[PDB]
Parts: sequence; C-alpha cells; structure tokens
Amino acid sequence: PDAVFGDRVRRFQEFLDTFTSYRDSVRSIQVYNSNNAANYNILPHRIIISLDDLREFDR
Amino acid sequence: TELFPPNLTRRYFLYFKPLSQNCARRYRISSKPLSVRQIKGDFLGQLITVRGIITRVSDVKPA
Repeated sequence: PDAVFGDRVRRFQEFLDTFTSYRDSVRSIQVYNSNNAANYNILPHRIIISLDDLREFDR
Repeated sequence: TELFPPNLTRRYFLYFKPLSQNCARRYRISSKPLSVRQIKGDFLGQLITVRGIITRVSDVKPA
C-alpha cells in the first residue's frame, strides 16, 4: 500500500492530539471494570469523537 | 480388525452441579440466577442457570 496508507499514518500522528481530552476517558472507564471484576464479592467500548476536535484544525 | 469406539460400552452418563451457598461468600459467581434478558453476550459456550416457567412439553423419543 504506500498511497492508500500514507494519509492513514499522517492521520495516525494527527488524531492523537484529537484525543488529548479522551485519552484519560478511554482508560478511566476500564480500570475500575478491571477492578470490580476482580472483587465482585460492564460497559461497552464507546469512544465518542466529537466534531469539534476534528473540524477546528483538519480539513 | 476394528476396536470399539468408546461410546459403545458406557451404560452410564455424566452430570454437573454448581454452587450458590456461603462457599461463594467464603473466598473467590458462575451460578447467580440471571434472567433470559441479559444473556446474549459472552455467555455462549458456558454453564449458566436460568429460572423460568416450563411450557410446551413434547414427548420422549429414542435418539
């Protein structure tokens, strides 16, 4: 692939700032689900990407 | 010459039985009486008990 993969990789460095505010969110939702499952004696994998973090600076 | 497949001479079966007593509160779940409603997930290929009301009883046929 180099043409069909290049703007993937250039995005692969681009959108990592578009989850500066979600890279906390995506791990905080599982660390207790990993915790409570080890001490029982639950949420799906939802990563809401807003428009705002992908329209202010990528066209 | 053909040996017996192991299914020929059994004349017996197997069974299983889980637990929901204070041994679950001793130290550690797989036998909470879940309903039918929440069951479609990773609970496919496991051992789960479900309560209910039995309807549509067929007969006994030789398999």
